[PDB]
Formats: sequence, structure tokens, C-alpha cells
Amino acid sequence: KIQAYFNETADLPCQFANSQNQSLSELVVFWQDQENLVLNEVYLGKEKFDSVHSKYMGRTSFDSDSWTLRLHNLQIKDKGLYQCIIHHKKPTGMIRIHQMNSELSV
Amino acid sequence: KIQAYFNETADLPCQFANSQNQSLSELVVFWQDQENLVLNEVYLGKEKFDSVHSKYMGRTSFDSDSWTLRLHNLQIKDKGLYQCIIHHKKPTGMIRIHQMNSELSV
Amino acid sequence: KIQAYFNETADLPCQFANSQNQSLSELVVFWQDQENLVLNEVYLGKEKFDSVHSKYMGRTSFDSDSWTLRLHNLQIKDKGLYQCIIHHKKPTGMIRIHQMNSELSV
Amino acid sequence: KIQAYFNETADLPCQFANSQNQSLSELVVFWQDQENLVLNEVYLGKEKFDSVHSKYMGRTSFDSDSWTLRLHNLQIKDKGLYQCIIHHKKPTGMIRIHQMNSELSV
Amino acid sequence: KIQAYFNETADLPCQFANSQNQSLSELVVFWQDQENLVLNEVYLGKEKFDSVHSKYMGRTSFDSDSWTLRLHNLQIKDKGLYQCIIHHKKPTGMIRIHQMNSELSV
Amino acid sequence: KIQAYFNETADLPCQFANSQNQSLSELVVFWQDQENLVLNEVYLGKEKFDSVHSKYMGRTSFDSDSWTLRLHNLQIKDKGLYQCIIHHKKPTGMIRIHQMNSELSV
Amino acid sequence: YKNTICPPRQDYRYWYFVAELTIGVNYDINSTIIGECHMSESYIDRNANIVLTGYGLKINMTIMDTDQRFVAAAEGVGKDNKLSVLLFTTQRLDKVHHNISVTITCMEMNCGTTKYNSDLPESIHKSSSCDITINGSCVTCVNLETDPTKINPHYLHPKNKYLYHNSEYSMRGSYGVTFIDELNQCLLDIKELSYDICYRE
Amino acid sequence: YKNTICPPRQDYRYWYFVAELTIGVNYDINSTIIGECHMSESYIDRNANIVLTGYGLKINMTIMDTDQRFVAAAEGVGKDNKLSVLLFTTQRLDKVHHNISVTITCMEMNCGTTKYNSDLPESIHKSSSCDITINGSCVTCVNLETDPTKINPHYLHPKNKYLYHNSEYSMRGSYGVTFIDELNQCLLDIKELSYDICYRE
Amino acid sequence: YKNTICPPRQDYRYWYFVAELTIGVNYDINSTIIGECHMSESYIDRNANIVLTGYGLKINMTIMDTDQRFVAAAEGVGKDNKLSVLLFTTQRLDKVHHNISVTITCMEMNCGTTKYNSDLPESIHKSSSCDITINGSCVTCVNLETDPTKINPHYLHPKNKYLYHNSEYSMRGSYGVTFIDELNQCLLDIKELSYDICYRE
Amino acid sequence: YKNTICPPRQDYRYWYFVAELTIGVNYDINSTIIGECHMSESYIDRNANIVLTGYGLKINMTIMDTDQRFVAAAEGVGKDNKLSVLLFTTQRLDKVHHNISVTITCMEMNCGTTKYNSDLPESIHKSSSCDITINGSCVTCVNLETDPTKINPHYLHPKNKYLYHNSEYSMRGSYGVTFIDELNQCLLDIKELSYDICYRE
Amino acid sequence: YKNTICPPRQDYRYWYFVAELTIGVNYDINSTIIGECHMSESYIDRNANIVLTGYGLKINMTIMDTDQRFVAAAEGVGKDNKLSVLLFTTQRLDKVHHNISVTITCMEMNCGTTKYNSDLPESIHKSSSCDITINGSCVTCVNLETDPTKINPHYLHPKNKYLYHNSEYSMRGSYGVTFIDELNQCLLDIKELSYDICYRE
Amino acid sequence: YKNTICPPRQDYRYWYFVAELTIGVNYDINSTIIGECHMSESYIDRNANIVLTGYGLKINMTIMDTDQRFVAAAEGVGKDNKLSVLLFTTQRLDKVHHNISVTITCMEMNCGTTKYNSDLPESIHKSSSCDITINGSCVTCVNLETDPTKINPHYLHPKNKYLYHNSEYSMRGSYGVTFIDELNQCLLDIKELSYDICYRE
Repeated sequence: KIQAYFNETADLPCQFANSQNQSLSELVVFWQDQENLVLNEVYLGKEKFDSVHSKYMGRTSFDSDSWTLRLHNLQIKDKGLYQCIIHHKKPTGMIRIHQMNSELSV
Repeated sequence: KIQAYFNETADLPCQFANSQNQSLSELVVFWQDQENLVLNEVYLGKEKFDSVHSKYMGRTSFDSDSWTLRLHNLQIKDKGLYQCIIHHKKPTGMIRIHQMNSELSV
Repeated sequence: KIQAYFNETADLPCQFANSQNQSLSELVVFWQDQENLVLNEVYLGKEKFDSVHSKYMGRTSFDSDSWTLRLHNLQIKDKGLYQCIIHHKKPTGMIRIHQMNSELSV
Repeated sequence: KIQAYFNETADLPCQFANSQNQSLSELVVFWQDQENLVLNEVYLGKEKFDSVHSKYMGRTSFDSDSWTLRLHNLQIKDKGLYQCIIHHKKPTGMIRIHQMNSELSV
Repeated sequence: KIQAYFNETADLPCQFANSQNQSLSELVVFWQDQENLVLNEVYLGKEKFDSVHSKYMGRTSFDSDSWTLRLHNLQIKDKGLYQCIIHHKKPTGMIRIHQMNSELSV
Repeated sequence: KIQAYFNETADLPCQFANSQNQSLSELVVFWQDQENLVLNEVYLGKEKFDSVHSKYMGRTSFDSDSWTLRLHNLQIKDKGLYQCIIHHKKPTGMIRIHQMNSELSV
Repeated sequence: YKNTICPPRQDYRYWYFVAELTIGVNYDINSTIIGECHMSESYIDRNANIVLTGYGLKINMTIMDTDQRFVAAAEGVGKDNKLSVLLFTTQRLDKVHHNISVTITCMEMNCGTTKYNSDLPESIHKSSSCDITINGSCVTCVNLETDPTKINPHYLHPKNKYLYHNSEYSMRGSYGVTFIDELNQCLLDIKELSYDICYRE
Repeated sequence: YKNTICPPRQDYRYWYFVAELTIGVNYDINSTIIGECHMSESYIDRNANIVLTGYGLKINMTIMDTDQRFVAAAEGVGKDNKLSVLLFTTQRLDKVHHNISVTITCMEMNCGTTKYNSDLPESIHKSSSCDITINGSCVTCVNLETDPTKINPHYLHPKNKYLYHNSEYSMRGSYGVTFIDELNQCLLDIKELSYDICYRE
Repeated sequence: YKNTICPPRQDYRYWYFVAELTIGVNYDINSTIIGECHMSESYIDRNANIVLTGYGLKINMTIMDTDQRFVAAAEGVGKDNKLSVLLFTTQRLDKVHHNISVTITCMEMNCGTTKYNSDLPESIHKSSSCDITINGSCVTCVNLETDPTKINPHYLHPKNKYLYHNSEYSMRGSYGVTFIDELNQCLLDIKELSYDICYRE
Repeated sequence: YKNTICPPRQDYRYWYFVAELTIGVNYDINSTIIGECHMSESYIDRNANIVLTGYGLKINMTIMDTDQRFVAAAEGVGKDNKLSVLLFTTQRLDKVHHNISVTITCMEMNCGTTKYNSDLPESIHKSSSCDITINGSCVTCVNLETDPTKINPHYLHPKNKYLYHNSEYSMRGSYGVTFIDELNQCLLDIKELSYDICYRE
Repeated sequence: YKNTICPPRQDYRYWYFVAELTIGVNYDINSTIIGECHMSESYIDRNANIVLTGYGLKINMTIMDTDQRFVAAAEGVGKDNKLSVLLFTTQRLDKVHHNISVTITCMEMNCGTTKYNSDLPESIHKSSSCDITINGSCVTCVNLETDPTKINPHYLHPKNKYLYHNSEYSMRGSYGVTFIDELNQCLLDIKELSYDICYRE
Repeated sequence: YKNTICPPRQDYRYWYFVAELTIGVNYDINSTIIGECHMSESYIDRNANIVLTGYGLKINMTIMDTDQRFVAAAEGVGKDNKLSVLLFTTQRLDKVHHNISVTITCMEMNCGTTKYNSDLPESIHKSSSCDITINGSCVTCVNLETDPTKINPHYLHPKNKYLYHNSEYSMRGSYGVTFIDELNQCLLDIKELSYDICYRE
């Protein structure tokens, strides 16, 4: 697993290899907690905030070039493991293609 | 049904058509009440009084020409329907050939 | 049945017709009460007293010519019917050939 | 559904298209309430009042040209939906051919 | 059965006929009580005292010529019947050949 | 069984005949108590002390030439029978080849 | 369109009281036995037939030219060795009198060959006839009231079934025969009477 | 018209007391056993036949030229090793005496070949005869009262059945044989007696 | 890809309320009998068929050109001899009105040949038709509401099953016929009503 | 006339105490087991035969030239591994001594071929003989008292059956064999003894 | 020497938690029914196969090139119409990822032909694939976790059996597909969940 | 005369404690299950054979050139996954050591081909040998004590049977094999142990 450091800024990377070399334009990219509350939601390149829980509301930023979510304002409570899930949205059906679990200790 | 009038003399007719045109010499001719007590009994032309109930004992007369029983001394109690039964006595077995039900209101 | 008269002497006859015309020398001839107590017992012409009840002990006499038991000293008690039984003693087996029931009123 | 206006006069139309183009002379035309009490009854062109409930007794008028029942003297109670039923009376059997449900708010 | 006399000396004989005419050298000869306690025991001509009950211990004598056990010092208690048992000892198996029951009243 | 003498030094021999004439270099040679606590353990010629119980810890010596365990400092408690077990260690599986039970009374 | 008979079934519930058969016997029957009567029905060529085995009697009664089939029967024993039989068909689809044939044959006690055979005329309206024949000397009296206007009050109907009976005097029929020198007396006492529904059909 | 026999059935209810068979035996029977007696009936060519297996005895009794068939039997054990058999047919349709044949064969204890064979004459009116034959030495006495005027008071009839017996002395019959040197004594004590109805038929 | 029917099974749990059949009869049915109704289903060549035997009636109703099969039925008896039938299929995969054929044939009481045969037009939207035919004179009224928007409150569904019904007025259908000179009155009282689920299928 | 055997039957009630077989064994039998013994009877060509399976032993005992057949047996276990067998036939029709053959074969524990075979002479009156043969080394002692004058007091007879035994010393028979160097001791303790009636026949 | 599969047996007790199949449906399943699920196992040519009939679904899942056979399954119904299936094989004899094929075919409610067919890639380590095909439109979501590291706490194991599960993250596998425009949500609530062990095998 | 084997029977009561087989396994068996063990016996050509199915193991043990046949077995589970088997034959008719062959094949958990095959020498007196072969990797230890002088105190014998065991050290035999790098430890804890008698034979 991958961990992050103390109370400045946490970096959670998906580390998607992208072996099929497909673009981010058709890719559902999102993060979630060990208690399964959504952190961010990238639907087709636009961040969606409707499913984001109020605890992480307006706290997370996303970097598309490094495929990394930056969590700001670390607390004592958020020591759980965070997993990022990458679906590939297809009109016939949305298929999960990648998932990874990282840790976070502050 | 056939009814009769007030407290003078009641006439109950059998109204046997006698289509076989047989004589009264071999014919069991008798009358009875709604509670089934025998009024008269003509066995072979001779009146038999052994089965006559004590309530109608020596009160009824019989007319062979009109085939009619005359009940005398009408009471308040005897308002029931009276039925006359005509059997044809045969040595092999006695067969009922006619029955009729008349009424009586006084 | 056959009855007898008052308190002098009762005569109970067997009235055996003896159609086979056999002699009394081989014939078991005896009498008994309604309560089945033996009165007399003629085995082969000799009276046997061992099975005679004590009530009729030494009270009955027997006449072979008329085949009749004479009961003496009539009492009030002995008003029952008396039956006489005649067996034909054969060495293969003793066969009852005649029985008769008489009455006795005193 | 079709509704009507306030406390002056309600108009409930059947709106029968009459695609078979048959006359009103053989047609059972009637109206009823949500609690299923008969308002009017046109049997063969003559209004029948025997099945009309006492609540609508002598209150409803009928127009054959517009096929419309006019309900007068609107109350607070009669806010329910009213349905009109058109049977086609045939001697072999009476067949319902049309029904419609209208509303009424006052 | 065979009995014996009063309080001097009892003689219990086996009365073995010895029809096979075999000698006493191979013969188990012994006596016992109604309660089945051993009196004497002659195994191959030598008296054995190990199975002799203490009540008859040193009280019985044996005579080989007459085949008779002499019981001395008669008591009131020993009025039971005494039986003598003669086995024929064979190395394959010991076979009882004779038994007899005598009585004893004193 | 084989016993030993009083409170000086006990000698427990295995008395392995060694009919296969194999060397001690591949042989698991050990001793144990009636309550099955290990006394010594010779694995491939080197004594192993990890499974030796603390009661016999540093108390037993071993002689390879006579194949005999010398138990020093005899107590009152160690009067039980001692058994020596000789396994033949093979890489496919360790096979017990000899066992013997000796006694010890002090 | 014509009104026809209903198809057969195992358990019929709509019963019509068709007949009151009232055989008197000269041998002792003391009481109504539960599960004694056994009936067999048939409907062949517009003729209804019921055969009743019970209380020492077998009753073979057939009705000619009917749209009815016998579906039920209840037998009961009155005082003075009288046997009352209540018979039930499906429904009355015609208002005409039907010809009746009864065979009363004696199973136990007094048994024999054809003691009696006659055609009993219908007492009221004289439209029909009852061909009766009695096989044995065990019968004192026979009374048969076809389509009676009154049920016996001592007969209790089953709860799951429905009972209909005649209400018109014009449909009534009376047939009667006595072999004992006593006028009438075929009628039941109706004082202490109990009925049992017969087993089959 | 002729009065005939009734047809056979599984369970007969109108019984007529025809005979009182009173075999005495010399072996010990101590009490009446429930469910011990087994009877088999036959009615072939106007001859009634009953075979009774029980209490160490088999009784094959046939009556010639009768309109009766054996329908029931009750066996009971009295004191002094006496065996009383009560027999019941359908009904008495003739007032004539019938010839009787009894075969008493011994099943257990004293068994053998034909110990006895004779024709016992009827004691009263001398009209009939009883061909008796005894297969074994187990019989001391035989008493047979055909159509008795009195039932044993110790015999209880079943509630659902009906019992009739003779009332005339002219129809009584007595047959008896003794093989032991004691006059009579075939009769039961009738002090402590119990009867069992036999199993089959 | 096309949405098709589900395969048959012994016990179906997802029921769709398809029809409310409301036969009135002129013979007496007093109450709802538990275990009375018996239904038989068939789905052959896109035609659903249910045959209902019960309360003196047999109902052979088939629906043409459907992707539904009849899986359940509940029959109940209201006051004034009214018979309400609730019918349930699998699921509604089409929003088109289907043609209906009902055969109401009378098993008991008034029985006969084809009393009635007609095509009842659909009352609302006039898209379909009901070929009704009535075999017997035992029917006063027929009411059939295809895809009703309301269940009867007196019908209790089983706990392990699931019920769905129509919610749109555009899918409702009404067919009705009366043979008695009374307007409507086919409707149930809905005061004291009890339903029984039919036995088979 | 000749006195013969009785015919076979399923359940015999008149038993005659014929023999007391008293096998001692050297293996441990601790108590009498209910339902352990199984007997099989045969009577072929005037030879009675009983085969007893139980308590580790099979006993095939036949009696030659007899009018008796074995009908019952009761086995019991005494102290010191002694096995007492009580045997019962029908009846004693002859007062002559019969020749006896016993085969004692060992089912479990010590099993083998013919360990012993001899003719044991009858101890009292020397009229008969017992051909004994023992198949196995499991037998210490054999005692057989043919027609004993005394029953064991520990044997309880069934209530429905009857028991007879010999009363004359002239009909007694004793056969005995020991294979252990101890005089007699074949006899039971008769202190705490219980008998079980064997299962079949 | 090679480590092979174990032979088949009727009742297996050593279970290995292989998979967590989490079908979401769009029709109403309200609760877990005892005795609802029925499973059929097969192991032919190194391919394990389990067919699960229950809750309106049939699941035909086969694993290719394995030394495991499906021995158990437990189905449970969560909130929002989610169906969790727990699957158990014998033992894990290889540490390699296996290719998976799931056929989810809809038995009732929404039924049809092949709505979906795809190869779902394994989410973590991308070594295997899941050939999924869905026969019907009754499936909202599919989640399959092959060799999970955690059992559901709401699943109670039988007392006589033994349970083993994966403990390494490297052996975990995740396959998922959604057909409804909602991210994830295939997961169970795990608040009020009950599991039933399927019937056969 | 020669001392031979006893004939076979369904239920043997004289048992001889022949062997103490003490397989240790590496998979979890937690307790002794009532009715788990199933044994099959054979005695063909002077070779005794017992096959034991239970606790995930099948044990095929045969003894060559014996006059004994396996009649009973009791299996029990000790701590640390140890399986103790107690075996019982008829009787010891020879005082010679017999050659032993054990096949321990693994039914569940770790299954495979022939992991082990060797001839274990007898530890004391070295007269015999044990051809052991182990089909699977599920066995840690095997201990076999042939004719032990002591029964396990935790084994309760049935009340109706009798138990005998060896009392001489010269008839003792020890065979042992370990596959785990721990001296001995095959022995049971004998602290909390329960035995179950196997089902068949």
C-alpha cells in the first residue's frame, strides 16, 4: 500500500498504468473512504460534487496530469485507508477497470 | 282444496271419479285428520269403529251414494285439513288408489 | 309334560317306548331335578346311591316293570320339574338314548 | 377527466362518439356517483326514476341533443367523480358499450 | 431308594453292577449330600480330602470290596438323601457312568 | 526390564544391537520419562537441550561408546520407568527403529 | 337453446328432495346406525337409478324419462320397525310427473323370491304409476311420496350443501301398498327419529 | 313363491341360537381366552358346516338339508375342563328336525386316530340323529342341545346384533355321550363362565 | 435484445393484477369456501388461458397475443349471489390492450347449451373486445375489469409473494353484460367479502 | 386306534419339561440377555431336533424314535460361566428311554474342529445313550438330565401356557461329561438365576 | 508427488471462501427466505461450475483451470434489492489467479435474451478476467470479489464445518459492472443482513 | 484337532484390543463427532482387513497370516489434531508377531498421490514390519502400538460386550513415523478425549 505524511497535505495517487492508452474523456475517476464515502468524482473530466460527502465537501482537489487527489486540512479522524476506483464508462455498461488501496497516517 | 261452512254440519267429499267403475263392495274407504286420527272406516261396505279416535267417536256419518262424510257438532278445535284415503283391497295386497285433501273452517 | 298330585306319593314315569326292544340289563336309567341333583341311579339293574343327593337320600323307590320312580314324602320345596335320562351303556361309549321332562305340583 | 365549475349548474357529458351511428331509441343511458347511486336513467328515451337515489331525486335534468346531464343545486358534499354508463339494450342481452368518468369540484 | 438305621453307623452302597468289568484303578468314586457337599472322593484308589466338606471331615470311611461308604457318628441334622456318583476318568474326558440316590433316616 | 541402584549415579542403556551396522551420525537418540518428559536428545551426534525438561536440565550425561545415559543426583521422585527411543532420521521421513524400557529404583 | 342435465361430479351440493320412501318391515330394526346405508347411483338413457343397501333391505328405484339423477339419500329408522328413506336429485327441470319403479328386495331375515309385483297408481292427479316388486316376505308396508312439500324436521342437512324441495301440491305424488290387515300405519311416528346420509356417491 | 335362504354377507346381525355344544375334556383349560376361537363357515348343497379351532379342539359340525347357515359362534370355558360352544345361524324357516354330524378332533394334548364313531339318537321325540366321531382320546363328554329354549345368562350379546332362540319344546333336541364312568356331569357349572365370540365369518 | 416471457415454474411469487371478473349467478352461493376453487393454466402460441372450476361455475378465459401467462386466481363470494374472481399474471411487458375471450359454463344448478354468445366492446378507449359465451342459464351478470387501478381491500396477499397492479387509466378496460332487467348491480357489496386463492398452478 | 403326535402349530401351550442341559463354558458370560436365544425345531422321520443359537453356543440336540417334538426352550446364565438350557416338548406318549444326540459347537471365543466325540452312557437304569460331540475347546462341562422330576424354581412359566413334568424316578436320565480336573461342578449355583424363553417356534 | 484435488463426497466440511457475488436487481426482494437457494455443482475437465437458482436469479459461474470445486454457497438479501452470494470451494492449492465466467440469467420479473456480454478486467493486479453475460434486464449491478480477505460478519458458519479464507492482498480480485447511472452502490448495506445456506451439494 | 477362527456374525461381543493407531494430521479436527467413523471388515485368505472412513482419513490396514478378523473400531480426536484409532479383533490364537500394512489416504483437506511408502521396523523385538503408505500430505505423524498392554481410560466399552487385551510385553509392537521436525509428539494428550464406536460391522 501507499501512505502519506503529516498535517500539511495528503497525496493519494491512483497509479493507473493506462495500458490501453485511453483518454480521460471517457473515464469515471473517483475516490472513497474505508467507510465508503465518496471524496471526489470525475465523470467525463468534470468534477461532480453531488455524491461527495459533507465531511470532505470542498476539501479535496484533483490533478489530472499526475492522476492524484490532494486532500487538504488533515484531521485526527481521517487515518483510514482510502481506495480509488476507476470505471470505464461505456454506453452499454459502465465497467470498473482499476482499483487501488492506499493508506494515510498523520 | 275444498272447504266447508259454519257450526251446523260439515260435508267432506272424496270426489272419487271411479274411472275403473268398480263397486264399493271391495274398497277400503276412510277419512283422517291433519294429526292423522281416523274419522270413519268403511272396509267392505260396513263401517268399522275400532280405529276411530274417541274425539270423533259416534259423531261422523257416511253417505255411500254421494261418497261424502258428514261431520256433526263442529267445534273450535277442528279447523284442520281433513284428507280422505281410498284403498282398493286385493288379497295379494291392499293398494291405495285415491287420496284427496279438503279443508274445514268454521 | 306330565304332572303328579298332592302330598301322598308322586309318580314320575320315563315312558320309554323301547323301540329297539333292548333289555334293562345294559341301560343306565336315572332321574334328576331342575337344579340337576340325582334322584336314583340304575346302572345295570342295581340301584346306585353314591351320586344320589342327600335331600332325596332313601326317599325314592323304583319300579322296573312300569319304568316309574315313586317319590315319597312330598314337601313344599320340591315343586320343580323332574327329568329322567336313559343312557345305553356300551363299552365303546355310553350313549344317551332317551330323556323326558315331567312336572310336579303339590 | 372532465370537471365542472362552481355553485350554479354542473354539466356532465358522456361524450359518446356513436361510431355505430345507432339511435337513442334502443340505448340505456344513465349516470352514477363514486358511491354508485344512480342519478338519472334513460331506458328507451323515457326517464325512469325508480332507481334514482333520493339525494338526487328531482334535481337532475337530461339533454338528449348534447348527451349531457345537468345537475342543479350544487352542494358541498357532491365533490366526487361521476361516471356515465351507456348500455345497448338487446333482447338477447343488455351490453355495456360506453362508460366515461368525469370529475366535479365546486 | 435305600435307607439306613439309627445312631450307630450308616452304610450307603453305590450298588455298581460293573457290567463293563473295569477295575477301580481308573474310576472317580464319590458321595454327596442333598445340599451337594462332598463326603468322600476316591480318585484312582486314593482318597482325596480337599473337596470334602468340614462337616463330614474325618467322619466317613470307605470299603472298596463292598463299594460302600460307612458314615459314623450320626446326627439329627443328616437325615437327607445321599447320592453316590461314579465317573470313569479318561484322558480325553471324565465321563459319569453311574449315579444312585439312597436315603438316611435316624 | 533393566534397573539401577541407589543415590550415586543411574545408568540407563539403550542396548541397541545395531544389526544394520549404521553409524550414529544419522540417528536421533533420546530418552524420556514415564510422564514423557525428554531427558537428553542426540540429533546427529550433537546434544540438543531445547526439548529437555527443566527437571532434568543439566543433570544427564551421555556416553556414545556404551550408548548409555548417566543420570546424576538421584532423587526420591524419579523412581519411574525410563524409556529410550532411537529414530533413524531420513530426509523422506524420520523412522523410529528401536525403543526400550528400563526401570529405576533408588 | 335447451336446459339440460348437469355433468356428474364426485360431491354434489345442490340437492332436491324428490321422494320419501317409507318401507315398513316385520323384523326388528331398533335404531339408526351411523354409516350403515350405502347407495349407488346411475343415469343411463334418461333413467335415474339408485340402489340402497341398508337395514336389511336393498332398494332399486329408477325414474323413467327424467333430466334428474339421484345424488343423495338419507335413511332413518322409526318406531315399530319403519324405515324412512329421503332421496335427493339435482334439480327439477320439468313440471311433469314421472313413472317410478321400485324393487324392494330383502337382504336378511325373511328372504325369498318375488312375493309381490304390481303397478301402484298415483293417488293424487293419477298421472304416473309405480311398478313395485318385492323380493321377499319382509315388507309390511310401502309408502312413497314423490316431490313432497315438507321435509322431515328430524333430518338435518349438511352445512356446506343446499336443499330445495317442492312447494306446489300439483307436483305431489302418493303411492302406497299394505300387506297387513291394518289401514295406513305406514307413516313414521316422527317422535324420536334420526337420519344418516348414505355413504357413496 | 317360496321362502329361501338369505344371501351371504361379511357381517350378519340377525342370529338364531341353534345349538349348545358342551365338550368336556380331560386336559387342563383354565379360563376363556379373548380372541382364541376361530370359526369357518360353509353352505354347500343345503348342508351347513362350521369348523371351530380353539382350546385344543377342532369341531367340524354339519347340518344336513337345511335352509340355515352358521353365522356365529361363542366359546367359553367352565370349571372342571368343560368347553361350552354356542352356535348361531340365520333363521329358522322350517319346523323339522335336522340330522347332525359332529367331528371332534383333538389338536393338542391327547391326539390320535378315530377313537369314537357312533350315531347318537335324539333323546326327545327321536326324529333325528347325530353322527359323532372323535379323533383322539381327549374327550370325556359331549352334550349337544339343538334349538334350546334358554340362552346361557353368562353370554352377552353384541349391542348392534339381534338374537332369537327357540321357544317350543317340540323343536328341542338332546344328544349326549359319555366315555367316563360318571352319570351326566357334562353340564357346565354356570357359576363363573365367560364367552368369547369367535373371530372369522 | 428483446424482452420476453419468463420460463414456467411451480410456484410464482411476482403477481400482476390483470382482471376482476364479477359473475353474478341466480342460484344460491352463501359464502366463500376454503379450498373450493381449482385453476388450470396454459400458455400456448402466445395465448394465455385459465380455467376456473368453482362455486358451480367453470370459467375458460384466454387472452390473445400476450407475453403474460395466468399464474394465480382468487375467488370470493359476495352478497346477492355474486362471484368475484381476481386474476394474476406474471408481468406487463406491453402497454397495448389485448383481446379477451371468456367462456362461462354452468357446472351445477341451471345447466344447458350455449345460452349466450357475443362480442362485448371495451367500454373505455374501445381498443379491444371480449368474446363472451355462456353455456347455461345460471348467469345474471358479467363484469370484467381488465388491468384495474385498485385492488379489493378484502383481498389479503400472501406474505411470501409480491403484488403489482396497473396505475394508469389509459390501460383500464371494462366489459359488461346483464341479462336481468336491472341497470348495473353486477358490482359486489364489498361489505363482508373473503377471497380464497385457487388450488393448482 | 393308536395315540399319535399332534399336528404342528405356530404357538404351542402345553409344554412338557424334557431336558435340563447345563453346558459350562470357559469364557465369560456375565448375565442372561433378554431376546438372546434363538431356537429352530424340526420333526423329521420320528426324530425331534432343536438347534439353539445363543451365549456363544450352538446346540444341535436330536432325540431318536420319539412321538415328541421340541416346542420351547429357555436359556439362562448362572455364576461361574454356566449355561442352563430348559427344553420342552409336547407330551410324553411313551414310557421308554430315548437315545439322545447333542452337538455343542462354539460360535465365538474358543472355536475349532471336533474337539470331542463320545457316547455318554445313561447314569441311572443304563437304557439309553447320548452321542455327544463338541466342535471347539470352549466347553468345560456338560450335564443333561432327561425328564427331570423338578423344575428350576427360578424359571417362571408364561401365564397363558401349561407346564407338565416327569414325576417318576424310573423315567429320569443323567448324562455328564467333564474335561476339567474338578469332580462334578457342572451344576448351577441356583442362587441368582434368570431364564429367557428363546425366540422362534 | 503432486498435490491433487480431493475426491467428491456428499457433505463437505472444509470450506474455502472463494468469492463474494453481489448482484443488484431492480425488482423487489424484501428478505432472505429460508430454504430458497438451490445450488448444483460440477467439476469437469478442471473447470469448477456452480449453478444457483434463487431470488429470481440463476447464476452459472465457472472457474477455468482450477484444482477447486464449489462445495457450498450462502445467499442473502440486503436492502435496496441487493443479492449477496458467498461461495465456498475445497481448498486453495495454487496461488495463481483464475479466469472466471458468470452467466446471470433472470428467472422471473424482467426476463429476456442476452442483454449484456463482456469481459470484465480484474481491477487489482489485472491478471484474470470475468466473462460475464446477463440474460435479461433485471440486473442493475454486479460485484464479484474473488478470494476476499474478510468474511461478512452477518454470515454464521455451521458448527460442524470449518472455514478458511484468503489473508493476502495479492490474491484478491475485483470485478464490477454497473448499468445504472450511479457510481458504485453495488455494495450491501451490511446493516440487517441474513444468509441462508443453499440446499443441494 | 486344531484351534480355528470363529464364523462371521453380524454383532460380535468378545473383542480383543489389537492395535492403537494414532495418526496426527495437519488440518483442523476439533472434536469427536458421534456417528462419524465407518468401518468395513474383510477376512480373505488369512488376511484381516479394516477400512476406516472418518475425520478426513481413510485407513486401509491389513494383517497378514492371522487367525483374527477385525470386528470393531473406535475413533477419537485429541488435542493438536491427533486421531486415535482403537481396533478390536476376535481372539488371539497365536503368540507370534504378524506383519502389518497400513494405507493412510487423505479424503479431504490436503489430498494427493503417494506421498510416502516405507517399511517401518518393529521397535521392540524386531520380529515384524509395517508396510505403510500415505496417499496425501495431510499426515504429520503415525503411531501404531500392536497388542498394547493398556487400554485408554477415556474409552468406555459397551455393557453387553466383553473386552480382552494383551498382558505380556513380549507380544507388544511399536511402529512409528514422523514427517515433521519434532521428536515424538504423536502421542495423545489423554486429557479430554472421547471415543466413538464406528458404524458398520
